[PDB]
Amino acid sequence: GQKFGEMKTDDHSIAMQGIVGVAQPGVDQSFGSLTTTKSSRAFQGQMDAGSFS
Amino acid sequence: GQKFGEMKTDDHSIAMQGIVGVAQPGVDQSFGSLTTTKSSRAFQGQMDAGSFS
Amino acid sequence: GQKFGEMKTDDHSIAMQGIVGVAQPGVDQSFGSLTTTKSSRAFQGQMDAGSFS
Amino acid sequence: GQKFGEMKTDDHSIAMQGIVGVAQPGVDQSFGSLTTTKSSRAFQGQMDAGSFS
Amino acid sequence: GQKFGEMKTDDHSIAMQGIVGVAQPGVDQSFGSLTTTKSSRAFQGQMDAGSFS
Repeated sequence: GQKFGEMKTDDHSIAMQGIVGVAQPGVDQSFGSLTTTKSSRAFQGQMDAGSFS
Repeated sequence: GQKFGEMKTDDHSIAMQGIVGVAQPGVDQSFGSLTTTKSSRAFQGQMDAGSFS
Repeated sequence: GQKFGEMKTDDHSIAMQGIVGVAQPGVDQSFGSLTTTKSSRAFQGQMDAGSFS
Repeated sequence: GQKFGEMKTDDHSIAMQGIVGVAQPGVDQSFGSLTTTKSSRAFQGQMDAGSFS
Repeated sequence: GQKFGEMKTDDHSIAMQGIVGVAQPGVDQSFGSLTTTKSSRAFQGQMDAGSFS
């Protein structure tokens, strides 16, 4: 499963939490805090190659 | 299952919580808080490759 | 699984936490803190060659 | 697995932590602190030749 | 595995910690501290010939 604490996005910031996959991952994710300001981009988790492109 | 605490979206912000999949995931999700301001975009959960494209 | 503490991105900074792979890794990741300022770019985790290109 | 303490990037600095490989490494990584200022570039971990080029 | 203490890069300095190889090394690395100033370049670890060129 995946757990999210607090994510903050300010001014056109893009943040992604979790896993994007063709298959369903069997792993656990723990997230504390993220702060994004002034149009910043953040990735938390995992990305699959097939999903990526 | 999936649990949502509090998500805040201000000024044309787009936030998605959960899993978008061709199949139904058997995982649990826990979400605390999200704050999005000034048209920011956030993803919480998982995305399937087939669903993605 | 993967654990994230706190990541800070200021002013168009791009930070990626986790593993991007064609396959699902069976490893654990621990992250404390990251601070990125003035459009800086950071990578935390692992990258797969197939995913990379 | 890989463990990250604290990495600081100031003013367009690029820092990479972890291993970029065609294959998934079976090694553990420990990281304390990194400070990069004035557009400096740092590598922590390992790089695979296939991934490199 | 590889362990990193503290590496400092000031003013466009480039520092690399770890091993860049076509194959995955089975050795342990210990790093204390590195300070690079005024655009200095440092290498810590090992480099493979195939990876090098």
